[PDB]
Amino acid sequence: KGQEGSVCLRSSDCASGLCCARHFWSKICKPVLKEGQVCTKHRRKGSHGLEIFQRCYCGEGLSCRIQKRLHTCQRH
Amino acid sequence: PECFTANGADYRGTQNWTALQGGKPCLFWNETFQHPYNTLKYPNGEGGLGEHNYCRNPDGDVSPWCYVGVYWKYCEIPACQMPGNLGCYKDHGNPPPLTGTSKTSNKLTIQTCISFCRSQRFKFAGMESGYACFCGNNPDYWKYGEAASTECNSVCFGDHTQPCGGDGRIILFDTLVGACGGNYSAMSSVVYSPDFPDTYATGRVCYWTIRVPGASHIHFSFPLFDIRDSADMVELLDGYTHRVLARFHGRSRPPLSFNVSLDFVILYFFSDRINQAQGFAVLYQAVK
Amino acid sequence: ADPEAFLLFSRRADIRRISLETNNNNVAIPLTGVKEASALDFDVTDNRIYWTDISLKTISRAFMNGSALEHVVEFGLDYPEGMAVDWLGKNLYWADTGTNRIEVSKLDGQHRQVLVWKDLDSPRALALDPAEGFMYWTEWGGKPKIDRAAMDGSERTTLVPNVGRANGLTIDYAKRRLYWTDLDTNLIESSNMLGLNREVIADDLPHPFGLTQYQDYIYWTDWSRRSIERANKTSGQNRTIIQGHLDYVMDILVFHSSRQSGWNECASSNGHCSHLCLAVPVGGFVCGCPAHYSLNADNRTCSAPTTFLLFSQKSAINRMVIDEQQSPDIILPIHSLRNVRAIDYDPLDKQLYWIDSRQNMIRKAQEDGSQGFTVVVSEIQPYDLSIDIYSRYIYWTCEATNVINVTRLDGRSVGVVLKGEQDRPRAIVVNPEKGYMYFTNLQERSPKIERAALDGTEREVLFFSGLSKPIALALDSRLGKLFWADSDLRRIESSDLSGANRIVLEDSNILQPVGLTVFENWLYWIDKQQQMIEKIDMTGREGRTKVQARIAQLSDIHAVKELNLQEYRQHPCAQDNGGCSHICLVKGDGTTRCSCPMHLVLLQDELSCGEP
Ligand SMILES: [Ca+2]
Repeated sequence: KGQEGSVCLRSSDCASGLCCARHFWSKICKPVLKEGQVCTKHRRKGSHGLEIFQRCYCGEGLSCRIQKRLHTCQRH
Repeated sequence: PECFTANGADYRGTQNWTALQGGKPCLFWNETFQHPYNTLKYPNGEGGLGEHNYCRNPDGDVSPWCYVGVYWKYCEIPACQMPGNLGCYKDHGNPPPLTGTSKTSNKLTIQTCISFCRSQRFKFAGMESGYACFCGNNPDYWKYGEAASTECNSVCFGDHTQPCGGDGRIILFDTLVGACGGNYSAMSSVVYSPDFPDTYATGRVCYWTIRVPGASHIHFSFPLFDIRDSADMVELLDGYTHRVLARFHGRSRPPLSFNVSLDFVILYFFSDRINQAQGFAVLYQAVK
Repeated sequence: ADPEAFLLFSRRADIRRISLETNNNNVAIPLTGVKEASALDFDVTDNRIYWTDISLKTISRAFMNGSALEHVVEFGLDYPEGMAVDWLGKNLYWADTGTNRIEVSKLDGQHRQVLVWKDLDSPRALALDPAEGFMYWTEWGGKPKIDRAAMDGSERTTLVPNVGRANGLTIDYAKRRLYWTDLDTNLIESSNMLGLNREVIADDLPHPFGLTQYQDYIYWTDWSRRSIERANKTSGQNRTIIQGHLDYVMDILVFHSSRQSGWNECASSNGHCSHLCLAVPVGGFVCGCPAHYSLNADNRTCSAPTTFLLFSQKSAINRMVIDEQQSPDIILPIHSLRNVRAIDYDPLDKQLYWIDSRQNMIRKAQEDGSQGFTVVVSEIQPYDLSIDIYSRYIYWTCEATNVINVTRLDGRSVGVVLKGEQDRPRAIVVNPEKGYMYFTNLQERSPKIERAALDGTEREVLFFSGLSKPIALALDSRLGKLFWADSDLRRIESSDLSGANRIVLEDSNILQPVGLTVFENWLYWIDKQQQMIEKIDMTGREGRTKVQARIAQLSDIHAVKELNLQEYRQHPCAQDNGGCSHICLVKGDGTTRCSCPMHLVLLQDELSCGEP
């Protein structure tokens, strides 16, 4: 199955600690974010559609909250 | 059905929640002056905005939404699902929901995937991740289970105004949608313009046969009708005689609805070589 | 320069030029084969434009007229999202998010060198400053940042850590300030050349992406509004849209001579450097070399890497070093490589040899890529080769005719040394120091490893049991050890050159070995299915170590030691081929014979070879 940087369609195609996110105009397996690392949070609604450099979701038991501007993965 | 567009741009319903279960209550459009979209920016009810908190789609994104650092959310509306759009379904990999064939395209739309699957003679067409198209004649595209329509809201790589599935989530369409011609034998179904939900191409001449054996009359309605030019026109013909019943062009809009006492009508469409537009969506309803 | 400053910008399938005026003429640059152009820079002196292609995985260049379309870099690139032109030194800098490398070469492409490789996590944008000798780049890691270093990859430091995914890094050279767009917060910020005095220029922008500056204005691109806009660089007001209806505009730039101003020692005679001239902030400049090359004590000239390890994939031949700084493996830029099967290196002339499996030919080229030459062509179907460095020959096995054929480096054939009806020679490794060659004879039902002299005489079966697919061979001439790997049995074994002392080195966590080579006191091997280069200590002091991973389609691996020219000439076949016409053999007592192939016989000269 897919390694880091390999072309994917779904997150199921990638390995255990990776998710399928879009880079330019094709999707590649990128690593899931751990606690402290910067996560995506869209200001405008159209910016979700225009995003061609997608980050993966925060890991198990992590939420994309604001730093204490940018957002980082932090526990509940 | 309250929507006949791919992104619920024509939605004027009464749902004021992001979801009917576990959702958040929407803010009113006549008190969202912090944000771009409100009643002061858009008087005369442009884009369905008014003194209410019902979900809308004025900005031309992939689905209806409302204000609620999360200051907005997509609205999971059950009624807002265009006839032809069979639903948002899960994809767990091997085998996929639709097993016929597949391609990838950096210019992918809902129609370009549909036109590919229709060209290979498959009844269903499914878009995934914005760019991945899938085709098949599989009756069990629902095998992995139905997902919420909000989970199929990744932009189509060709057109940002349309939804094209998501991460392990496939939005399906019947390949009759946006076909240049086709046969319709159901009690009630919808006939779109060629190339829908993209803008209809120039120089198209397409005709759809609506024939319902037993029907005393057929109730034609036009929920969507965006035809640009006077040279562009939608015509209803008597199936038996080929007599032109009605003519609808840019400077002659149809009514809300009208009845034709026939069991056999031929809808026609003619597109000129000047300007393109969103097109139309003719909902018919046979009566016995 | 007297021409007015005009604005260039890349847009996926094409690159277009416009004026600074609002709604003025918009013309595409006549380019060919451009799929997905991303980064963009220029050279006003040469009247040339440079751009990176993330679909092609290349860095190209051409003149403003469209002519002279040539790919400057087209190997070892995954996502070259950042790129910039060193106009003074005549160098091409770029950053790659996929490979995680900030590299540099000449503008034409030769003499590539990696500047930063350790501790990189997706370096996006890139802005040079060869007048001052600094380079600035944005980084898109888990903790995004904007780092600074000298243009020789020295004095690396984080300039502003607290920042999102910064893009369109551009230097205001007149007032000394750095400008960049932020994709997370959707704003254009500005700071001085040390990353302090940080001020927000424009905050109320929907999706600002590309960026550049000129005179007293900044010019940026917007994905949401689909436009190229400008505003006052300091204030952020006096805003005017230059162009509209532009979908997916990647990079934007100002083509003018005043943008590429300043001077350094590298502009004058390339700083007397043999390969690269790299500017630095303290001391003017420093002479760099290509990847792996050693800069000599004079601080000018370079020498190619003394010792290195070559490993080949299906579509490429790589090269790596054993440095303390874990210097990254590069792809050697040979255009002729399509489908390689085996490899071998000639350390005397410093040139690389390989077998093309599809086209069926033994080709030759130096590590640069130039001086390409086919030595064997057709039917003939080469399987594996082994170079006799002393006698100037290649000993190779043919899958078609089933023979050990020997051929000169220049092209002309010596002859067949081993042939049989039932014999099938496949793997081949020579040992001209002792005067023997070792090969796997894959006969039907009974595979076996065999030794023979380099003319085909003194044949003997070393091992005929405990074998299934003898796939790869390797030997150590100093310690006198032979090594072989088995594909089906999943193991690597070892013995003496005689055949005694058969020991299994490793027979666990191995799937498909396809190559062996000895480096100092370590037995390097390659696994195709595991996709890993691994090694074990032959002495048995240190354990099994994984060198690299995730290398798809591994074919063959080969170590290269520096050739000791004095100790080389102590071999009696080194000079004049030992006086022989064809094969030069070494006796057991260190004396040389002269032998011939199958079809020839040794004459009364005991040097020349004639037919029976
Ligand atoms: Ca038209």
